[PDB]
Amino acid sequence: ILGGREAEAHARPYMASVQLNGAHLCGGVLVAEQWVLSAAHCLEGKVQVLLGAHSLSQPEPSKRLYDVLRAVPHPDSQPDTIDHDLLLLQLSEKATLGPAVRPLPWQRVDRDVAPGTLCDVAGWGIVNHAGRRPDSLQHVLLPVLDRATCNRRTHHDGAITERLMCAESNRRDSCKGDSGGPLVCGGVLEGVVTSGSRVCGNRKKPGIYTRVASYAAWIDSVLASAAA
Ligand SMILES: NCc1cccc(-c2cccc(C(=O)N[C@H]3CCCc4ccccc43)c2)c1
Repeated sequence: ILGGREAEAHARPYMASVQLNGAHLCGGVLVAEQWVLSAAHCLEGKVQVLLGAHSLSQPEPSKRLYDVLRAVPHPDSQPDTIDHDLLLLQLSEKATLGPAVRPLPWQRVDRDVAPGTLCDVAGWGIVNHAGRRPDSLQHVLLPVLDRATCNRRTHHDGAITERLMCAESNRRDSCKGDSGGPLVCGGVLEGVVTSGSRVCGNRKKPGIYTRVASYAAWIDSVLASAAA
């Protein structure tokens, strides 16, 4: 997260660190007891999910590391597009829920968030252009950018479909290692960070977030199959 501030420890109990070979790779969102939503591109080694965390390194009573039983990318995702960039991770077991570990309700009403609304995006991604990595979770409030603006040639040139939303990227933004994490509006998950342009913090290249409401059937069906 660029231009943000330290999160309150454990105040966003859905926040997950998706880890590869023991190192923070991408954010994720706990969406049910045994499932974390993240971004497919992140998994383009040993994948694990750290729940209950604030600091990546320091001892905390709620911190618990989970192995991943199955990684389920969206079936229409592809390495060369930004579309359908969602990933469902099934934990080795049901997470131990508590004040610090709780799923986040996600939006099922398929309607755009009003442009200009500030939504909250959190992560352990880089915090400056030098690539410095934070030990503790950061977050930032970003304004939703209207799709008609975001699709202009100078910005994302038509790539913002109805299943995507944009937020302003003027200095404040999501960045490397934030993909997969949440864009939360009014307390409900609206977006999942995707990497868009690799450029962060440049107003000319807004942040892109996958709209969860567009993917309700997929999430419901993956979870229902596993529950059979
Ligand atoms: N849209 C934003 C965003 C959101 C999620 C993931 C990323 C993302 C994912 C993978 C790598 C990179 C990357 O290395 N960016 C570098 C180089 C370009 C210019 C630039 C400017 C500022 C800071 C970093 C960088 C970024 C970017």
